[PDB]
Amino acid sequence: REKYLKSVLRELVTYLLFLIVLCILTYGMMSSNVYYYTRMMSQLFLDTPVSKTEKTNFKTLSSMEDFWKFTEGSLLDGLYWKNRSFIFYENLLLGVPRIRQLRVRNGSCSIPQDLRDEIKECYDVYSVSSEDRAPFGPRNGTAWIYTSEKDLNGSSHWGIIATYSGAGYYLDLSRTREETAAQVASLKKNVWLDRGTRATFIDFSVYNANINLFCVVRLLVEFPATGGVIPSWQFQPLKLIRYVTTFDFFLAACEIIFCFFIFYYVVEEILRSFWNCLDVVIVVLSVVAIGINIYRTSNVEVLLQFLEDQNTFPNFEHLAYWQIQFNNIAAVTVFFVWIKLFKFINFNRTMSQLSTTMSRCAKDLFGFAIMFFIIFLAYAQLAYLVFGTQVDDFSTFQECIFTQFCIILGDINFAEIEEANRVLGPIYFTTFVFFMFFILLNMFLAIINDTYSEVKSDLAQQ
Amino acid sequence: REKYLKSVLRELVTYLLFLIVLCILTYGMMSSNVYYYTRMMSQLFLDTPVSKTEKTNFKTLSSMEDFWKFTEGSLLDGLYWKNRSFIFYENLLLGVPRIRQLRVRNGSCSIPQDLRDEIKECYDVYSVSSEDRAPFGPRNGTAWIYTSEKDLNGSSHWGIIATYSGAGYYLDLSRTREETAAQVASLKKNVWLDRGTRATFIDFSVYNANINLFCVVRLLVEFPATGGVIPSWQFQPLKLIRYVTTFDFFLAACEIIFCFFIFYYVVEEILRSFWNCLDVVIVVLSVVAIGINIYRTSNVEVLLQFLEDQNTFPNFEHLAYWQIQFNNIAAVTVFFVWIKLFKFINFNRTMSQLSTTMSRCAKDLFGFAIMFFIIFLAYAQLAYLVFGTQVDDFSTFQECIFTQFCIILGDINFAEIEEANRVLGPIYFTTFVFFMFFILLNMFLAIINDTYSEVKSDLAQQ
Amino acid sequence: REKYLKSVLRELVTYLLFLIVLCILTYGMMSSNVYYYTRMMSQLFLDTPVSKTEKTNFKTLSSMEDFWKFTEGSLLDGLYWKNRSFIFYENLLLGVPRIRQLRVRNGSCSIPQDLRDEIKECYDVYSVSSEDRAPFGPRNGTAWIYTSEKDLNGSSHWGIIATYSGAGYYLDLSRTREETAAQVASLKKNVWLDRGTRATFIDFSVYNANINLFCVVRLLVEFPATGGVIPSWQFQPLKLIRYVTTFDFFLAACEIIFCFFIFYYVVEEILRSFWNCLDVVIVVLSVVAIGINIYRTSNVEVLLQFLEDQNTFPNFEHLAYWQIQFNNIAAVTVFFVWIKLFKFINFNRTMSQLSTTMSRCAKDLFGFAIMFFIIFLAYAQLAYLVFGTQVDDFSTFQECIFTQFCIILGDINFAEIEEANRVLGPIYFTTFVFFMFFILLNMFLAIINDTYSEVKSDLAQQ
Amino acid sequence: REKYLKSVLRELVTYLLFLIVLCILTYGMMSSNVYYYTRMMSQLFLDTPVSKTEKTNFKTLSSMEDFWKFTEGSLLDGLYWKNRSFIFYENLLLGVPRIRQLRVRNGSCSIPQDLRDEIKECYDVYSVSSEDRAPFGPRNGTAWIYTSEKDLNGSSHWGIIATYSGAGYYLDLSRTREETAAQVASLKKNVWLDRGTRATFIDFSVYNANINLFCVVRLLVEFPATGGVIPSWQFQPLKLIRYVTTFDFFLAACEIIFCFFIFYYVVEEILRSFWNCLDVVIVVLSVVAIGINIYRTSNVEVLLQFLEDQNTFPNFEHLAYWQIQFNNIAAVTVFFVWIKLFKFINFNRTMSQLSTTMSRCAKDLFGFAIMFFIIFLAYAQLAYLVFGTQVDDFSTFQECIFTQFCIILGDINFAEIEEANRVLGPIYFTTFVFFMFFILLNMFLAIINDTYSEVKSDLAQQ
Repeated sequence: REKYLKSVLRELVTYLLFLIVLCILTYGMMSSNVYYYTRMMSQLFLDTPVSKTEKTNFKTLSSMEDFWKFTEGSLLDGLYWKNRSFIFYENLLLGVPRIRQLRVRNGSCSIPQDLRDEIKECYDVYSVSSEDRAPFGPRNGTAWIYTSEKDLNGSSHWGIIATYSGAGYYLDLSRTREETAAQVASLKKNVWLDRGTRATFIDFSVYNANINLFCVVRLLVEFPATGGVIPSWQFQPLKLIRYVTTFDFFLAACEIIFCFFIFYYVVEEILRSFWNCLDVVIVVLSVVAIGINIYRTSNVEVLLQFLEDQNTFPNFEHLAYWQIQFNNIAAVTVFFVWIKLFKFINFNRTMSQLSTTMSRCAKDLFGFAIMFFIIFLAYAQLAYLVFGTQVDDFSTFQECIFTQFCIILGDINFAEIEEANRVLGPIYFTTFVFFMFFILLNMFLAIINDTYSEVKSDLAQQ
Repeated sequence: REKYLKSVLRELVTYLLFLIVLCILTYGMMSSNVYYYTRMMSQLFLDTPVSKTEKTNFKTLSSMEDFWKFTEGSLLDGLYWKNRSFIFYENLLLGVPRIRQLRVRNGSCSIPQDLRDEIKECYDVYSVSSEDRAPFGPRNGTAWIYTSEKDLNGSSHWGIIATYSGAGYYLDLSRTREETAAQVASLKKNVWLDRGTRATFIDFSVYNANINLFCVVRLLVEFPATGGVIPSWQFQPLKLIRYVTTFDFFLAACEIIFCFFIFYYVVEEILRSFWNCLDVVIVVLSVVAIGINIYRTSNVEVLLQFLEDQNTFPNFEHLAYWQIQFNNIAAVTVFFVWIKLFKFINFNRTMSQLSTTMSRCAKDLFGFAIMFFIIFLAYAQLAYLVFGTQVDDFSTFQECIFTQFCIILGDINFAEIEEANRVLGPIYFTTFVFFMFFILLNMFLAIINDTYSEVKSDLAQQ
Repeated sequence: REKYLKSVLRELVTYLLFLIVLCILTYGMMSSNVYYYTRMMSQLFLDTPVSKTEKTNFKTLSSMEDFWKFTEGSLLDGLYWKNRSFIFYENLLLGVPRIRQLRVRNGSCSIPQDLRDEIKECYDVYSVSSEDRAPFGPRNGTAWIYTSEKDLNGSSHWGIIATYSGAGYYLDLSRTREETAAQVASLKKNVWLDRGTRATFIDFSVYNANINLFCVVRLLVEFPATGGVIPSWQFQPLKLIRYVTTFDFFLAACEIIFCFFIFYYVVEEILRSFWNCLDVVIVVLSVVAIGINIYRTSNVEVLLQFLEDQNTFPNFEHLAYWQIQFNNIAAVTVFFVWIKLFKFINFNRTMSQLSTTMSRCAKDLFGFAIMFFIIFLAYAQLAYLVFGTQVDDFSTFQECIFTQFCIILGDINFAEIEEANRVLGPIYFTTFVFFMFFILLNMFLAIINDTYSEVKSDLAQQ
Repeated sequence: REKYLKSVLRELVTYLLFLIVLCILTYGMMSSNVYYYTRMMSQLFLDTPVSKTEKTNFKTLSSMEDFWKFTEGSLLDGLYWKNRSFIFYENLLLGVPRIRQLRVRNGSCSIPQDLRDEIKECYDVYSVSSEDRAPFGPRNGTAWIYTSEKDLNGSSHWGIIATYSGAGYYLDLSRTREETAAQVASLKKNVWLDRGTRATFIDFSVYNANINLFCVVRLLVEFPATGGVIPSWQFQPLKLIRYVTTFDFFLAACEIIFCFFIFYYVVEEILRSFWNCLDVVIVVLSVVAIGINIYRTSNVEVLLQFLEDQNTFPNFEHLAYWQIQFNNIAAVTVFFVWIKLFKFINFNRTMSQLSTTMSRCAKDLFGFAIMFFIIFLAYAQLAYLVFGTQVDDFSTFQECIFTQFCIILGDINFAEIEEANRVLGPIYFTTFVFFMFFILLNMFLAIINDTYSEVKSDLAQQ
């Protein structure tokens, strides 16, 4: 026994140090202030009424007339504070917003032969083949002439109804309110939005001097082929200026120290079994995170490029995307670095009995999870075919899955289930609740419960 | 052993092909766009304020004055966009809406003898015997003279307080707003709604050229015998024009291939046990679906009849109804086609132990399901007699059943339970929660748990 | 065996007939229309804004100024429809509403000695000893002179802050709006509400000729000793005129047939064990219900007393109360009549195993229910002392009990728990959820589970 | 056996008396009236709209302009009822409110070297080192000159973004509305709030003569370094004048009697065992509560000091703080006094089998609670790093813990989880629900279930 404990103790001390270094690094990413940074930003643009005479938020656009009322009203009064603007007196506006639109060709769809005398034209769903590249209206520059994703230094974006290319027709919005109002009013009078539009984007970014963060804003308004409007938004905080405080220089030392542990674990793996799989997972995700972290040092040259002329649009689109992907993988590595503690938790005959239960159980939990999810996904596809054209909570097959988890827990919206289909709605709900929650979910309890008393009946004797 | 595994494997390959054909066919019915088609429609007619000076939605009518304010206001501005109208610039209005009312005779009920000097008349709940067929008001046309369900090409409808005949008094609404306003104002000035009205219906339909769907609208406003008003609505998508894209012509090949599989399974069943019951259920439901699918081709001639003169009401009532019944049965066939996968899932000693648990358990789960539902329905009938005259969530014996499932899951409205009856409300809630959720629901759990360890203790030894 | 089955079958046939007669009698009490009767009533008086320039409902009074705005505004426009009034064109107003107030004496409490130079008077909480009986203001009749509970034909009422006597100062409101406005404005100008008030009541009643029901309305507005206002309401349906239709005359035969069954069971019991306890409970509650039914036939003469002069308040207060008590007891008899079906449900070796589980288990479930409820009520008293001065959901020891059931199920209001006390709120919630829901609630399940496998291990061998 | 029972009976009889005396004491401090005292107070200041024109509550400030609109508007109309003021006609305003602010130095933070030509200054997060002590503006007394926490008789306060010193810049608000409006307007015109503000406090107190309580009010408005505003409030009832009624004089005897029990139990425990641990807990907390109660008798001289000249701010801040801490420890001692009943509950072979289950189980429940909370806290840190900058329900690591308990119970806000991160949101929610609720939580079930059948299999034989 002792010679195994003597190597395990050195691994445990090494691992507690590795855990502590990553926890210090990742607590160093944020302060409670940063939620209020984005909350105060989003309430100014989203939750201010579109006009002083109107009930609608930007969260509640329904037409091109609402979108013009927003972009002439609530947007401009959010951006331009009385040259410079600070969107609150603490937070500097970085120069110049941008508007971009994406558009579809007239006649890009098959009108049925019976209707062609009555309906002259149609415009498809947005796609790279239906996308429109011809110049239109008065043709006075980039608002009315197409430019590609590569010409515009842009990237493809995931909307609600479609993914969208980084390309389009675009305008840069001036330093001040009176200039920008004349620009947006010129687009409106020239009918810059019409039948062919399928999205618009409004982008800008802001710097907080007091806690040293950049917040990058995207507003995306989609214009479905069914008619109507769908608004959406992003407000992303970034720490582009890496180090300024003594605490940043301490994090910079931990950031170097983390690479020594990752190198040590890469060598130990160079020198089949769940802990070895989890070691590879932790190491690979850490190497990916370090690769993104290193790549971000050259992406930060976009800030150096911007600071030569603050009449340019600050293209922090890629920086925000890779900060999000870094934060995503940092959060996931922290999670797996906690799960590995279960290698060491086996202190005594209680902890080893609990951990032996989970590993001996997982064979049957996996078998029953497939068996459960066939029935759950059959219910998801039943729900999608019955309610998916009526109920927001079921509008996509993805939402059918998430809503069926909400219903099993107790977050239920039964009034809209029944109003969508008075015959199948109650039958679906009643049978889903009965077969999932009163019957099938209790199989997990049976599997776990019998495995635990099995394991305890062995460890009482081994 | 080998020959049985090989014949089962040929059935499994045949079944995976059948499954994939039906999954392709039913994914072919819809796109995420279609929810936004009905959402953008319903928000225009339902959620727009009834008048610019008022707070009420069509969802919140409460009087004949609200209904006239709606039909002179929010309705007309939803229908007529500035001859033709597109209900959004993408969706064509098919010619002509229709208004229909159903009505009850004066003196169709027994006034108590003690009150006949004070109350001169009464008007019953709507029924086929209380229904009024006499001409009234100025008698100028079909708005003031009765016509039968068969004269009107209609069908009987399920409302909230009653089912309703397709018959009645009716008017067709003209091509444009100024014509329709003069028609509706003429009905209002002649007092076309009075003591005897028990429902009105407003019907119309629309076509989306961009994704090739019709949408059929019913608004039903009921006028209960208690006084007051109850609004309700339907917005139904329809794919009447079967095939136009290469993907539709591919789906048409899958539609023929599905008939060959159903023929194969009909012959195999012609050439007592749950899989045989499920095999018959899948076959019969698929034969009914194919029958409705064929009958719908005869019904689609109603579109060809309409397109000769677009100054006429498009009677897609039956097409919408049979599309709903087709979607209803199709969704249910998909569900049972997924459940049949369990005929083949017995890959190994884990999967056979899980499937053997459910079949060996279901005997005792059915016994306890009766025993549970006696107590549950006793509580449902207690709740209906105590709260049914006070609380919306218990306003019918059907609502009581669904609300008691919501309460067991934790979707609860306890403040209105107590305000309805301060003595029995808390007693009902407390005892229901204690006896159902803390006690009786755990019997299912005990039955399953003991069955699983029984089955596992056998399959460890057999 | 056979000689036992032959008597049990005759008891079962007798019991199914008794069950059906009672179920017919209680289905005879209601139609789905009756929910809409009370809903349409309550929305007119409660949910209409207090004044056209105001945001408050009667559900949202907060001052005597709101109460005068309601009683001069929304009340009068709800009652008087343009002599007679129909509260909707279907429902007759029975003559005359009544206003009553209850009041407390000046100096009915002990002002501290340190404060008597600064505070000249105090007025206690309402009680029968603090209650005020002196005439005040101009003393022009019953509005300004006290009359007792017996003088006024009244009864004691259960409010929110206190129970109230049926006594007080009172006024009868006239047949028409212009008369009633002059009466209420005279009370307002004479300052009829002042610091001494502790409640007002506004009472009236209504008749629906179309489904033959009366509705009796109480509005109670309480005026707490803390300052402020608490509104509350009752709308109660009544079937005073019992028999008019062929279905009522059928129910009148069922009503007599039910008395024959109760006589038969009284004799059988005159000719220690749970079924015998349940048999006595059903018989006693049925005899109490028949007694209340017979007493209500004598009370119904109040309608005959009213119908001589409809310029008088219809005192249906007792009829509404005894109908509520009849509905309360009838619903409970129906519940126990369903539970007695378990005396016969033992058809087979599955049903007898399920019923033997509950009877053999209940010994230990009762022991653990006490043991659980000591901890639950300790948490209820902890919550009452910490949150009960801050959070509505804990504002009484009864609310604490009902809210803790809601939290165990999943209906949670955690934001207000934390805002009331940022230190103990999270500690209370976290420990309550952990010890009740993750730990103690699983003891009921463990007791049931082990009892079931015990009972099944015997019935496999006996 | 008998000689153990005869001494245990004397302990039980002594303990029931101790229990009853404490329960009488804690009921004696409170009534359901007190919830309506704080509710009627808070609705006047918080829920009244900020002006006659604006929609915002004090609960919904977002700028210095909202704060000035509140303090010139909704505050003053809540305080000064038409010399004296009663905040409802029952509740006297004690003299004089106070406004205090806390402030940070210009240049107290490191502006990055790249930006110093563009951004002239920054102001840090509030801390005792960044705090500003210099006199500013016109310097006309205590509003414009700093005073220490000790000079101001104050204490340090726990806000939302920070703890705050009791020090600062302050003004005492006059007896009447016209005076107080001129004071607040003078601060507004002199720009008393600016870039450097990090909190303001508005404090006052009130007396209810009718139920003999003081209520002490704090309003705290924070001004984060991100720009924007965060409002918060406290309304605390106090029984400072201890005894006046015969019921208070009865409680004064119980309050002395309680000390004889605490002395008896101090002696008995002075003359490893869990019941002795619980005895030490009950005794120490009771001695601490008695110490706080005795200290509060000396603190009540602050009322006697205030009553000499009411043109002064009543500093009931410490009295309110210690009354809250007394209520906290009183509620907790009541809770542990209920738990000690489990010493005596062992009446019979059912109760001793239930109590033997919980003590024999707790070894493994502690082991698994550590094992569960590693995974739960890993998910908490994952959620904090992903959603914490976007979602209010995750805006701190403490909020993440409480929200994850709400989600396990079925209080869910899934729409905002997905809108914050469309990739990781659904993955986090789905895996959290699956691994916590369908899997890991059910280990607690397995532990308890197997322990109960173990203990019962022993007590069937011992």
